[PDB]
Formats: sequence, structure tokens, C-alpha cells
Amino acid sequence: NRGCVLTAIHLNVTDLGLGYETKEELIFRYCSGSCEAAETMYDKILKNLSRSRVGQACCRPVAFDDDLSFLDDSLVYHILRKHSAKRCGCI
Amino acid sequence: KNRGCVLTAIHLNVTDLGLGYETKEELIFRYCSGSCEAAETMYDKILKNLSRSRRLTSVGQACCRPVAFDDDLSFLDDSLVYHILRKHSAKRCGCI
Amino acid sequence: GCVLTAIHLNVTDLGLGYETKEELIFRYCSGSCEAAETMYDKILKNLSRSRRLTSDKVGQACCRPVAFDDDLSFLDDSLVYHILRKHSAKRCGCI
Amino acid sequence: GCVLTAIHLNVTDLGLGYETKEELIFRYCSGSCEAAETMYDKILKNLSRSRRLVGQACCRPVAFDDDLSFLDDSLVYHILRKHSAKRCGCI
Repeated sequence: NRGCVLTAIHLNVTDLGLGYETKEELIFRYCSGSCEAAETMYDKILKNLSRSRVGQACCRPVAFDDDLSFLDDSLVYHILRKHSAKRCGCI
Repeated sequence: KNRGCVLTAIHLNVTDLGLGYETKEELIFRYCSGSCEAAETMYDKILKNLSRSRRLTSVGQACCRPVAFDDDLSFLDDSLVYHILRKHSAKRCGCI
Repeated sequence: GCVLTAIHLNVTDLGLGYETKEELIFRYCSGSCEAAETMYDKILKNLSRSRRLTSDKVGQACCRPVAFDDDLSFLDDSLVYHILRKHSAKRCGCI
Repeated sequence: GCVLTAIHLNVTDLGLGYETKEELIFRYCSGSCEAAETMYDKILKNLSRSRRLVGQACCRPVAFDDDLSFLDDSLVYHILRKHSAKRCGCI
């Protein structure tokens, strides 16, 4: 499913909408694209049961980037975990 | 918590699966379906926020899928040929 | 835990005496209710655990439908319409 | 089947940890609810008998008794709210 791909966008942590005030920036990566091909027995049978008579697979992160630690303007440090995709896949 | 993501069971003949098997084997096939509107990860919260801000239009959203699969099903078909179905039926559903 | 699960069935499978080939997806509520939301439930759980009350799980909370799916309609073999109301769960809760 | 039962208990029988000599009348709902009021319960019963399948109606409080205040072996007053049934119903 090569249509399911990873895209990177350069953002400020403040663009994440998490309510933090900081100058930290990051490259945010996300998954998008089609998952029209069956990658498991389960999806094959889901299809067949349609052509016979939802739950379709989706392009999502299967691996996440490393933790990102940043300093707030309020002196509090924060760690974002599983906030950005490292690898994408149909699941 | 996306309570709408549920497991649904259907009793089928393995021949109902359209996999080409010639057997009398039957099984309870289970599949996952339902809504996953609620963000369950930092990643999904961010996607919701970037869509609202128009920096990334609503990307693959989380979907209701199996998080666990029933055990492998081994059987001999009508010609005594051995076959195994792996990750063919849902055991547990989750927004992923 | 209390969750909604579903099963594909034939209307005939319901045992209501209908003669039809129509099917449906029946959804139901099942699971335990171990959280006591009121003092009454906390007391029943304590009385039960201390054996001051004997009945298995005397009056404890049950996993039940708190909302129902749309009503099911179908035509039987005699070409008579039937509507099954509040026949399937849409949401489950410990009550 | 589903009825209210009133019994005389010591507050200490409740297992709330409070040391006291106070008592109370505790009323609870119990009994069978094998009457299928809704199509849903009719169906559950049929699926259980046909071994096709799961929780049928249960006898529960649909109304509660007034609050009960009680004194501890200390300077603190305690109050029990919705701790005793006043009316029962199969739900």
C-alpha cells in the first residue's frame, strides 16, 4: 500500500494546539494515503463478505518519533510522546 | 474511550470466506466497526488541532480495527490438504 | 467491563414465531459492573464480601442497554409487515 | 419476585471502617426478574434457552430512602446518602 505515506511539516510547538507557550519547534510527521489493498487474511475476508452481501484498514503511524522534551515559558518542562509518526503503514 | 468501536460476530462456513477453500469447516468470524471520533493519542489530538487550524485538513484518522486476533485456525480441507488461517478474525477491537 | 457486542442472526433465530428469511444484527450488553456508583452499591458489595448477606450477588448493578437501536422492520412470508421495537442495544451501562 | 426487604443492621456491619454503636434500617432490592418486558429481554431469554448466547433484567432500586446521619466515636458526624432502597424495579 504505497499510497499510505509519511509527510513532514515544520511547525512550532505552539502550532500543536496543546496550550503551551514555548519557542521550541519540531518537524511533525503524519500518515495519509489509501489502504485499498488487503494486508491480512482479515481484510481479505472483509472485502469478500461485501461482494458477498465497515472496519476497513487505515493509513496510520506504526512507529513514532523519539520523545521531545521542551521548556515552557512558565519554567515547566514537558515531554511529548507518540506525538509524531516515524513510520507509516496500513493497519 | 470510543465505546462505539465494537466487536461483531457472524457464524460462517469457511467456504463463505471466498478464500477458495473446499471444506466443511465453520467458524465464528468477528470483525470490528464503529466510530473513533475521540482522540486517544497525542498524535490524534494534534491532528484534530491542525485540522481546526487549517494547517492540515482532516490525514488518516484513527479507525476501529482489531487490536488482537483470534488464534490461528488449522484445518484439513476436503482433500486432506493442511491450511492455517492467521490473523483472520478479531478477538479485541480498538481505535488505532 | 460492561460493553456492547453484536451478533448476526436470522429473525427466525429470535424465537418469536416469525416465518421469514430476513436477518439482523442484534447488539447486546454484557460484562461486569465492579464499580459502586452509590453508597447502596458499596454496601451491597461489602455485605456480600463479608457474607452478612448470602445470595450470590444480591441486587448488584447490571450491565444493561441504556439506549436502543432503530426499530427493526421486516416482511414475513405471508407478506405481513412487523416492527420489532426496542429489540437491540445501542449503548450499555451498569444500572 | 423483585421485592424490597428491610433489615436491622449496625453501622459497623456496613464495612465503612467507622467505629460506632449506631444502627440503621437497610432496605435492599432482590428477587427474580424473569418477565420479558421488552423485545430485547424476550430475545435474550430465547437466545439463552436456544444456547445461542447476556445480562437480563435485574432487581434494583428505582428510588432511595432519605439520608441517614450517624455519630462516630469521634467529633465527626457522617451522612449516608442513597444508601438504602425505597422502591424496586426490574431494569
